[PDB]
Amino acid sequence: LSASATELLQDYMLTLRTKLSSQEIQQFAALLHEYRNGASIHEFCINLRQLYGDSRKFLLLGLRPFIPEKDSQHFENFLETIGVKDLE
Amino acid sequence: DEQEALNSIMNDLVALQM
Repeated sequence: LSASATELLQDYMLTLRTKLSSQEIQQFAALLHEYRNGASIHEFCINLRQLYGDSRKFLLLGLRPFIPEKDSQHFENFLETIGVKDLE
Repeated sequence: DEQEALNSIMNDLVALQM
């Protein structure tokens, strides 16, 4: 884990602490843990979208480097599809 | 439990790379 990845991780955790409610933190922890234990990237994206909707764009963009290589393309397609990079 | 959830999140984020 590089120094830059370390920085990104710290930044992400801080942003989570600043932005999310206890409930949101619990839900994200749950769905992320499910994905970590072997659940599909598809279900991960569904759960993320159900959690954030069109909001929390920063937190979705920040996940991209963390997505495993084999699931990265699906995640990018997801972000592009739901319009995370589209402000208006 | 919120702190534990945060620790879980960080741990899982690291684990996805390992």
